Amino acid sequence: CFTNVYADSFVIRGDEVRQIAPGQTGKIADYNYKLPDDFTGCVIAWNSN
Amino acid sequence: VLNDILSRLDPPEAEVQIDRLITGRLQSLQTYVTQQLIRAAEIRASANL
Repeated sequence: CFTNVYADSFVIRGDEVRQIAPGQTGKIADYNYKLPDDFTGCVIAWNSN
Repeated sequence: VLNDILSRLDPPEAEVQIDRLITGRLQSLQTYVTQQLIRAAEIRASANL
């Protein structure tokens, strides 16, 4: 059980999927969406071509 | 050098490196403190004599 669940939804390009993870850098990580280094939770990504 | 590790590596791996450094320095300090305790017991025996 958990006290807070926050589903954050968005769209990126495949090469940038790696950037959605704690401790990552790059365009998306630096300027669009930044996770904490101690992030606790799951990341899910699927092609939507 | 702690500063070089902080300035050079990203936080995810700099954290592990500083963990290593902290463990090492703590072990060195513990060894020094134990040696000081034993030598001080010797000196206390000498002072009692």
